[PDB]
Amino acid sequence: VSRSQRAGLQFPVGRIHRHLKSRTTSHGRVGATAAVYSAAILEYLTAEVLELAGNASKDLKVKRITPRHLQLAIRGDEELDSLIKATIAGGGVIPHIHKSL
Amino acid sequence: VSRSQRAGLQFPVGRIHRHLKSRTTSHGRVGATAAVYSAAILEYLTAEVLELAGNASKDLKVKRITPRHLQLAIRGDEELDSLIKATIAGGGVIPHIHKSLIG
Amino acid sequence: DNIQGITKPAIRRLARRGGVKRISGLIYEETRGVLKVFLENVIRDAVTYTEHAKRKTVTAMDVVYALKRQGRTLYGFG
Amino acid sequence: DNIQGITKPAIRRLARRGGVKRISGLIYEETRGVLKVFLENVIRDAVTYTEHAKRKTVTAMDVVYALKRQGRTLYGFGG
Amino acid sequence: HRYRPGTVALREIRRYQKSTELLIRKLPFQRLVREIAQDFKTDLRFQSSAVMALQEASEAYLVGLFEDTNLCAIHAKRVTIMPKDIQLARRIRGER
Amino acid sequence: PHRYRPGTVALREIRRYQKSTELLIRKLPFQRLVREIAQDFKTDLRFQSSAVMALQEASEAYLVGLFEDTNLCAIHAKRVTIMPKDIQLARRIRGER
Amino acid sequence: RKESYSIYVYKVLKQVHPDTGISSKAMGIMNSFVNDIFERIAGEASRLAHYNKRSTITSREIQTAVRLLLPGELAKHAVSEGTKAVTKYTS
Amino acid sequence: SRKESYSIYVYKVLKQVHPDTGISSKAMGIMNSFVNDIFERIAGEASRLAHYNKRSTITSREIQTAVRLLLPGELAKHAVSEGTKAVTKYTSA
DNA sequence: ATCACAATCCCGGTGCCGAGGCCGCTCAATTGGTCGTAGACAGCTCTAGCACCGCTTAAACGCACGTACGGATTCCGTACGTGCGTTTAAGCGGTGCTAGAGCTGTCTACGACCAATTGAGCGGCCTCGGCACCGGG
DNA sequence: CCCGGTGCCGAGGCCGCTCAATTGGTCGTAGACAGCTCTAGCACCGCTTAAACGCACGTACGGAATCCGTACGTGCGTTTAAGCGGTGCTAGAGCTGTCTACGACCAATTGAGCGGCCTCGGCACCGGGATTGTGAT
Repeated sequence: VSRSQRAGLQFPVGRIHRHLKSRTTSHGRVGATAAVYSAAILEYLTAEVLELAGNASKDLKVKRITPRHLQLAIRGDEELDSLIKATIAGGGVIPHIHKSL
Repeated sequence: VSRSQRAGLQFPVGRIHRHLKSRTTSHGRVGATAAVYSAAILEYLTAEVLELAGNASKDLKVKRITPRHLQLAIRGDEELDSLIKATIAGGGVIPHIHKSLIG
Repeated sequence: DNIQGITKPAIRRLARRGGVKRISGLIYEETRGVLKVFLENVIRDAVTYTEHAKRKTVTAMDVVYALKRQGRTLYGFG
Repeated sequence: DNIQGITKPAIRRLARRGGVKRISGLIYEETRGVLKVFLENVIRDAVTYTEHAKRKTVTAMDVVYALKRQGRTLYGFGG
Repeated sequence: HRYRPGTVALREIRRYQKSTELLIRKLPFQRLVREIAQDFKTDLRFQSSAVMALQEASEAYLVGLFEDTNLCAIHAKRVTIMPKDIQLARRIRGER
Repeated sequence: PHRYRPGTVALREIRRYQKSTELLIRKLPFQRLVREIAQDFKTDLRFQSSAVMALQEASEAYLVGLFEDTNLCAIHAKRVTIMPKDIQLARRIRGER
Repeated sequence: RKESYSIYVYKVLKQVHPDTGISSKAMGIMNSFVNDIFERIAGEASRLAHYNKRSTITSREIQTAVRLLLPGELAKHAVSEGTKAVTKYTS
Repeated sequence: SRKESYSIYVYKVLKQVHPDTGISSKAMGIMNSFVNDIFERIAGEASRLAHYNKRSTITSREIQTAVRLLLPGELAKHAVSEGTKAVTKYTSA
């Protein structure tokens, strides 16, 4: 059975292990549970972003998640806002008209 | 006969090479002419900051570079200020008072 | 000069997007200078990245690497 | 109390080093809040670095690494 | 029939804060990037995706800077932004 | 009673503290504050003295930079006295939450 | 051949939302997003290994890297999911 | 419990530029940390730059491009000049 | 303007820790020689970037007009600044004690590798269903 | 801004090929570990000057108010060049092959850089005239 299946994760445990070997150590070893933990973390973060974006898309009544929805969901949640400080192509801005105006 | 002497520097080519190989990725290789470049770069940067701090010290007529002189040399040049964005411990600040406060 | 290609309505449109109600007439030259400096930095970094790979075409990945170097990582273009 | 220990004259001296000539009466509590937030932010990483080494002593290097993580690299306590 | 200041400004603010389209004509910006890079290395080429990425980054940068400048100007009990506000935002951000 | 004019002694203090490089907080209260902060994260900790010394250096440099930004914000609004609102604007412009 | 995280995102999406698909541009956005998070975790784990002089990268390096990178409740819940995966995998 | 540091070479450079001006142990710690930080930055950039081009060897080209990527204008020009001089001297022997 | 007066700069002696020099020695830079593999040099093809033409037509542009808004002026009220008599909690200094960092000598569990299999993961393709611009109220 | 009409290109499922994920036997090796030593973190007292804290007090300062002059916003008519489309053409980004030229591994070895010990000289702490902005006249 696949290492992802044994770990109960949809992400590739073997490929993530290979990437960790080829990108993360000078000359040394990568533990087998290192790949499992990394894949679980990636799965969790992606699942959270996907759930928030899907909620936004459903609020906007559309069946496809688009960069506008991703931007809305990312800026909406405080933790995701602090974790992701990047620019999203075709994402727009969140409306905010100042009171003094 | 040492590698740094062959390159005509003061920083060690050998130790810098060994420290390079400890940072390259798996199956990584370090050319013997990468350590030469890195040693030359480090020597040049240290020489620049040292000249600046030495001049700042001779301004105050002392013989010992201290954290104060290093901060005064770092923040007194645009290049080093942009490159070095650290917190020199015990360096204080650069004395400057605005014109909207002076009577 | 092509820096004038950033027409007044373009700067006004960016300002409106940012939430600016009124705009002084001197704002436009300042914004043109700001944009020129930012472009110069990113383009220099991307050109160095391209020249490292012995190339004559500046792809999107070079731009993304240069943008990530400055702390302005951009998603969805490579 | 342990936060009033950063006294009003101490905040006044820190302000003076920054070039401040007049200080409002509410600056002190605001600066105390700022300092508490900053200290919590850096110590939350210093203690994590210490715990990862199965230690009980928070060596200077844990603090220096934690500071470098937040983009405020400090010179003079490591190297 | 006319309007007064603050009406069309807010209308445009709403109309442009909801869309995702680019706010610079593409050909003038492309000419600008080619002229700027005409000094680093002569006889240079580009890619469509490269220029599009540069435009997206520049637009995001300038919108953020205008948000900071608007905050700086509103601080001084004002509505009109001026070069002093931009300079304050860029000095506090460290961009100079 | 010489009774200096209000404002002419603050400039002398500004000069004195910008000329000096020592630390500007009593060591014992800052040590106690660091201990009280680090207590809740993990109990029964122990600190190398250089840990607290480096933490104090970092805190003082951070606060000095923040006050310079606040002074710029105050001078912007045609003022001389820094205020809480200027501290908040400084901490908002540079992104610090 | 160009490697991608296009699967394991369609699957996660079709599990969190059994009825919502995703476009092709958003797919690039999330490929870059997962790549960025992976890069950050890998770099922090390497730095921790260099700090504490352990040649190998274990699950503890990943745990501390997650604790340093992710903030607050995100860090707590991610750590919980990783520990659950490790405990299930070991058995 | 040996500990290695860049102190001897720092002192040699300082005596090269300022023969009759000394340095304090606090400044020696400062400059130890400065050399360590700059070397780490350059090495990390060189490693990533080798990785992007699908390489494994970290050659002087990678170090040159890393210096060009993390050093301001005139600093970059002078540093690259010094490094090139050193490399063409080394290859001679 | 001219000046008493608190405060600052400017030199001077002193003795006290710290910078800089000097040996001992252990660790690690360096010399030499396999072999092996990553990388430079030569070809090929076809992808995609540069260039020219013509329409058209949506955005920029220049002038006219008036009003809201930023800047100077005036007036007080009070909340920060100065100086002082007094107290409280930091700063050393010495003694006492020991938890926990730090090195070592074993060794025993995990991880890299190789031969072979095979099963998931990308490039094609073949469509139908979310969608974006209409056009109107 | 809020419901339809419509023709579409974009997303997704089916398909065959390929290349790397999964067993499985070595096997060298790194970190868990128990033990021991010894530094340095912590605690307790005692004096001793000094920074903090509270209070009296009068001046500069932030903030509201009034008032004109002007310079940004809004509208209109007329360019004007950006955006599409169509066709040509070729310059080099990307894949393949071949051959070699540097960088890794191993053994012996020798000098360079740490650790400790020691000494004088530079920095600090301060006393005494010199002079310098302040504030009331």
